[PDB]
Amino acid sequence: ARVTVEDCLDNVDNRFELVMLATKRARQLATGGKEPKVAWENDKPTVVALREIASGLVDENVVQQED
Amino acid sequence: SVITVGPTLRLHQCGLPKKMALELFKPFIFGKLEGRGMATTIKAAKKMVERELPEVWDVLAEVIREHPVLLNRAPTLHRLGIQAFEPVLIEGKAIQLHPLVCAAYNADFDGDQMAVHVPLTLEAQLEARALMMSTNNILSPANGEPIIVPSQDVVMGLYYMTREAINAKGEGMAFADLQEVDRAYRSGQASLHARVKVRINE
Amino acid sequence: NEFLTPRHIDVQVVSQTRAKITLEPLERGFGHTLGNALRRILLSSMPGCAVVEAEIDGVLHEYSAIEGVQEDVIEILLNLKGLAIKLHGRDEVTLTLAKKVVTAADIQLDHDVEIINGDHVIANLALNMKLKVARGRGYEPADARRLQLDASFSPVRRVSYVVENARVEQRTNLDKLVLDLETNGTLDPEEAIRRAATILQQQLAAFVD
Amino acid sequence: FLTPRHIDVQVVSQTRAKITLEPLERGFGHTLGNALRRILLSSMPGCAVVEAEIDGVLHEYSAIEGVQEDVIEILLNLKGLAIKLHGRDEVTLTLAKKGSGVVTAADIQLDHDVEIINGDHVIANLADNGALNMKLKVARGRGYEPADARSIGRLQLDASFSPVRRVSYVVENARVEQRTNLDKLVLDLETNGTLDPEEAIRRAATILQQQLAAF
Amino acid sequence: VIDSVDASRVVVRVADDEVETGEAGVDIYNLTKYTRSNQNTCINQRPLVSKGDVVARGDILADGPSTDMGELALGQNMRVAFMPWNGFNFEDSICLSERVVQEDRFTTIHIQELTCVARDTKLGPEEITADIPNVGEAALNKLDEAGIVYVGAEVQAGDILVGKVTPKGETQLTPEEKLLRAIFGEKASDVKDTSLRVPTGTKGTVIDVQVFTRDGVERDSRALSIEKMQLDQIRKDLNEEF
Amino acid sequence: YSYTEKKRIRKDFSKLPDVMDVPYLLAIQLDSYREFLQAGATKEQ
Amino acid sequence: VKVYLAIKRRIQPGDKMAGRHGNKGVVSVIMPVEDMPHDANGTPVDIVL
Amino acid sequence: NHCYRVVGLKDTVIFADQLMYTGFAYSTISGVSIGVNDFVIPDEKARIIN
Amino acid sequence: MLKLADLPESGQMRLFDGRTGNQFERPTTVGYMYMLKLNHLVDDKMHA
Amino acid sequence: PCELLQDDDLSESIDQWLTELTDKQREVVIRRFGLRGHESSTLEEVGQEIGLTRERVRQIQVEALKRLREILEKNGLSSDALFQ
Ligand SMILES: [Mg+2]
Repeated sequence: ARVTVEDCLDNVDNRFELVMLATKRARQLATGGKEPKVAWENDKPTVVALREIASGLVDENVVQQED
Repeated sequence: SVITVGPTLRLHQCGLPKKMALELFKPFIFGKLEGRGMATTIKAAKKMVERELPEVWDVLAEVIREHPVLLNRAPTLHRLGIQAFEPVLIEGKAIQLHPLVCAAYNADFDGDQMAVHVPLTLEAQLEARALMMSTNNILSPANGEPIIVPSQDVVMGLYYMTREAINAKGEGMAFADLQEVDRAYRSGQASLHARVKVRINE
Repeated sequence: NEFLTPRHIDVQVVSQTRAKITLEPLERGFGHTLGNALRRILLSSMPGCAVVEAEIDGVLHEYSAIEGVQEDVIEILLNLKGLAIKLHGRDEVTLTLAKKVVTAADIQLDHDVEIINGDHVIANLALNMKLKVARGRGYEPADARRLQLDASFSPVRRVSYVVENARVEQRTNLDKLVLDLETNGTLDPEEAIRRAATILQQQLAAFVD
Repeated sequence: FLTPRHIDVQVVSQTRAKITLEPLERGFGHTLGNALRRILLSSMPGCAVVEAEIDGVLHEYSAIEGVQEDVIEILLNLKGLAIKLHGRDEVTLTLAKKGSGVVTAADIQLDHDVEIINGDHVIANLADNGALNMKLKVARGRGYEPADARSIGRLQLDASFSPVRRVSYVVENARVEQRTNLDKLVLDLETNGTLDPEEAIRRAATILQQQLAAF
Repeated sequence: VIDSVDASRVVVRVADDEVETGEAGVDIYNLTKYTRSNQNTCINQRPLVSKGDVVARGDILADGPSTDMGELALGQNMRVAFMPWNGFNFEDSICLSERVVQEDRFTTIHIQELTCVARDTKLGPEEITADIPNVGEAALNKLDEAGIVYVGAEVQAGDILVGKVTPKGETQLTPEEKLLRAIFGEKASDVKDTSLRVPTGTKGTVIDVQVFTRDGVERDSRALSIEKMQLDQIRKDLNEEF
Repeated sequence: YSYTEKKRIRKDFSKLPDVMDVPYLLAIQLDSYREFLQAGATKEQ
Repeated sequence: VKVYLAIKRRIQPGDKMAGRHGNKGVVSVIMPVEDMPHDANGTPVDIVL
Repeated sequence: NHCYRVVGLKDTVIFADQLMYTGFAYSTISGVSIGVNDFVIPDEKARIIN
Repeated sequence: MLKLADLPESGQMRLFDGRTGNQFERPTTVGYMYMLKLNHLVDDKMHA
Repeated sequence: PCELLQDDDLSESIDQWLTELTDKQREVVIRRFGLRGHESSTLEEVGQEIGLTRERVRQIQVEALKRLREILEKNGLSSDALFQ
């Protein structure tokens, strides 16, 4: 249900580059550049951007190609 | 403000008075009234938040749903002094705190005053949800022992539960499962500490 | 006077025998009161049917070991406490078992008796026993009146409730009541708690209107 | 499953009273006793002094020339008044007393819809030169209502419309020649005297019926 | 023997034994009312003796703050228990009931002092005047014609206490301000409004107003209202002892 | 036994007899400043 | 000119209360009269330590 | 410390929160109070001092 | 003194809960304690 | 920062209100007071520009003054709340 930023940090195992991919991803949702693949959970843009990292729908090369 | 213990709060959230959330998040309220279409001029939205109408309390709970705030005591000696929390609107003039995180803050409910901070940019909101969150800094920076260990009051309640009496009411009985053993305790036919024989599923 | 009483309820289902309901708008002096009254009724006064006595052949005591069965004699009595059988024709009936894997569906049943759990297992072979099922009101121990076992007539397994805060712009100080119920598969938790409100209203119905 | 159709009400004093319910089950004898205690304490209809206006003083912190006690002490004595209203809910009372004496609860001009229970309550002690003239306004409320949620010369009082003080209940086995499990519920009630004890159980049973019907 | 007792003063009659030849029964005990203390706390005295009761030397006629019949009463007492109740009393926290706030046991009274001074600017010297420009009709109803709020009003945040005009010059009206003064219809006023107001979050009731006038200046309509009420109380107190 | 004690009596558990009563609690301030004023007018001040 | 204001501050959650033996405390929640533990006679307690 | 290194972190926060609820619920039902009769004095104290 | 007032000399008594209605297992200590109020109001401490 | 943002939104609404109204009623006040940014002109200086009749150009000034007042009340902003 809610965002799980604890287990998502264990997949990449960096906890420092995860917020870098989440910053450029959450900025595209607020400006309206791209539509999120996962359905909206009636939350802010900073929450949906963290759930897409653990699901594997977005990545460093995926977010770079969308811009 | 003055701290206050709250037992009905989750670990990843805290308390916040309505009078403080309206002043700390003042620029955020003006952004939702203009985007919705209620007040086109920023001057008309300022007169609405001061009168505290019923419509302002609707957008105040909407802007504050997943925006974490910072809490820290006046003296800070380690990194656990600054821990981000999720504010929940309460009624009063005190800032509620979780009872389990008081061991890290090194503060007691005897008149201690803690600070508060509000991040603004999008980069700061993602920072308070990855490293400074209350659910991430469980282990102590000195040793591997957790700092969220049950405190004095909750341990006392758990020590009385895990006891063994020589003679008690409902001794020698056999229970099927944990759900069937709890049903007999609430009915009054079984004591809290009595030698029984139950079957578990681990 | 007029109180804040919601006219619509929401039921959240998780499993076939587990549900979760909630009541958001409630007064401050009524959130924990309704939760305490429903918990004492669903666990002390509830019509149901369960086994009470058993007569196994060749077993002189409950601790005396037997042959031909892999499980112990005490393990058989612990498995019979989880049986769900509904009675509609007679108050007390006797069910005889004869098999020498023991499945609850292998028991010879009559037309008046009704069994819902057919996949339940009693014991495992490497059986001559008489089962006695009757009606009751709540949890009856074997001491207060393998001959005597703990009879659990209440179909509800576990009831838990916690009072959380609500969000209402009018009063700004209310609470909600969430209830957790478990059943034995004979009846759904939606109708299980609906009968609890009928029996609770059956006491003070003639006292005041 | 036997339900009591008639409720026995015993009166031991003008305030204290005992209520007994004999035909009750064993499982519901303890549940109905604890459920009726919380309802009879939180929400109960009552009446108390809400607003008072004295022409001698401009604010509540001032004093009156010719009285023995302060104005704040007079406002505290008016809170313990037990007023019973039969008809309308809003009624204005008048008070007038000149000369030496003790102003009691019976000095207020009585009406057809008001009836003060106790008349031994002391409001203030006057002197030879003392003379006060004020108007008392009461209202019908449900629970605690402070002055914040509710010209010059007006005084706002913290009114408390709770007419109950102490409620208790015990469990005793009452045989009915059917089974030894049936027990009675003996519930004692202590109020201020502004309401009858025979109608307090009917009021609490009506509130519990509306909440359970909507369940 | 106590001849007459009141909530404001206590008059006692001196016996013929412990008295001089002339002016025996001359003793006036004036009880002080609520005054602003150094820590912003109320201070009052209440009588505890009735008419017709003989007193001696060293007796207590009236008690002050935190005093009950000569005994020091700092706080109050109530029924107390010792048990952890749902973790509300975690380390030092105290859990309270509703009867402690319903009976008004810990309700205290705070007295705040607000003062205003009329300076002498180098631009233009002006005294205290009630008529001020750029004001609404809501402030005129509460403010008096002299410039002092009535005693007993519910003064809250945003309400003005006194009226003080401040002369100004070289306004340099911007074109954005010229359009505003035309849509209103009112004339331009160069005098600013720098009157004293209540700070945000402060609400109270006026209980007393004191004025001070320098030597040689003319007394306004406010200096004569309080001065007349003070001499009338002294005259009635002197005629009563007479 | 004065008049102010006739309204409220306080029971004391003191078992030792009293030999010297408690003096004035502000005697160190009244007598210290009285020597500074010296209001007594005699031949030898 | 000097004007005086009288503020009647009532007890609210967050206030600091203490005894006479050096036991400081902060009130957390003003609970109703039904949740407080009572005796068999029906006299509930006011302060729980 | 053993739950943190076996299951993970998502289940540790739920386990650490549920302990506070079950610890306070079973402590309010207990009448743990410090009385004067709790400070017992052994009868061997007067023998060692004398 | 407790014997004169027909009170238990142990100073402890079992109290009944108001929410659940069940009696406590261990007896609790009740009484009357003189409490005070300090000048640490939250109106002068809360700021934003 | 809140006072500087208020002056920005208020100034941007003035240029928007003068453009949403009639084109004839807007250019007679932009040259008199200089709200659009042009040089300010008096009654005699602006007479040789649009209309020599000083009485006719004054009647339309009151009509544009009432239209700007009515468009401000229905916009959610109060005149009494602006001065406060
Ligand atoms: Mg501290």
